[PDB]
Amino acid sequence: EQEDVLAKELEDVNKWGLHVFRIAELSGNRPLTVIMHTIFQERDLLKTFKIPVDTLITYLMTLEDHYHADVAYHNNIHAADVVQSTHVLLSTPALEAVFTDLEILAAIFASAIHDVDHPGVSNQFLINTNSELALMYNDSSVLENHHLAVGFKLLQEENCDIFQNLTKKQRQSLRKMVIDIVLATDMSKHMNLLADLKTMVETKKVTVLLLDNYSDRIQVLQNMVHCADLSNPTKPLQLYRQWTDRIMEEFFRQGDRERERGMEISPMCDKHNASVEKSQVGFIDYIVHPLWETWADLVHPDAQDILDTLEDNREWYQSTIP
Ligand SMILES: CCn1nc(-c2ccccc2)c(C(C)=O)c(Nc2ccc(C(=O)O)cc2)c1=O
Ligand SMILES: [Mg+2]
Ligand SMILES: [Zn+2]
Repeated sequence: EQEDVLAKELEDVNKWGLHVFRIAELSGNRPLTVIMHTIFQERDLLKTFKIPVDTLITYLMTLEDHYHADVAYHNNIHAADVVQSTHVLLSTPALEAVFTDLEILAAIFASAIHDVDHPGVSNQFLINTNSELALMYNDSSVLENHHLAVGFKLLQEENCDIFQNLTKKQRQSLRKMVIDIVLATDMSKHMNLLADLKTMVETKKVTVLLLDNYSDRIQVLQNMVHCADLSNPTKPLQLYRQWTDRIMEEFFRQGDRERERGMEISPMCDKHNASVEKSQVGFIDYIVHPLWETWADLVHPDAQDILDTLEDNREWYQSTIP
């Protein structure tokens, strides 16, 4: 009877503001797994890419296992969330039939792994602490590079290769795409990504959106997953505040070590100069709203509803200030 109620909630997989935490619990902490499975089913991807179902579950389960249950934000639930968000984003009327099946798969898949094996501290933290990871990747997109490496390496476990029936050309192309996307989730590439998104809205054409070259398509996709990645101030409030509590719990833990090692405690990593609300408003006025406002223009007027809520949410966090 608890698979019934989970089935009931999964009917919302096409809606923005899906109850993803309820889904987490109602599935035995298998949100990324059930949610990926429902999306592939809904989009017919198993049939299109001849992915055996046995193979699909194994893989998602192993992937999901490689999210850390003990980091509050960058876990399987967040992974589940971005995935589902990108999926809805994919479906916006203004993108109808712009993207191939294989382009679609990359964006969903990449969303699925974009933070796999995240340790719960930031790139900058890992660079500062001369960490084993940061030494590996020469201080450059340290974590993103990592999530990709892990996401790809898992395909190699017994009965995990969900790409086995793609052609060689298909595999090359999807590998590149997934790499180009996950790497674009590095928060220091934000300003440049967005500036590029702004030129594209500046010189866009319609028919529905028109793009005739890899580099225009991959950009849109990268920004789409960036949006999904940075999509939680745009969900209904009860959801977004839980996400805040969480990332904040993760940061405070970082700064407990940042203050412990004795570096200068990051900005907004100090549980004693917590300005949580002030920091969402700022995060929205300078990062999230500029971003979404822009995406909403590319797909005018499909994202209108998402942008409204965003502004209801901000106007709420502000109400909590003085
Ligand atoms: C709950 C919503 N929220 N809030 C903040 C936010 C928090 C405090 C101050 C300023 C911003 C952040 C941040 C810090 O950027 C969110 N997401 C992130 C995305 C990417 C990275 C990254 O290291 O690559 C980190 C976090 C976020 O989801
Ligand atoms: Mg990330
Ligand atoms: Zn993320």
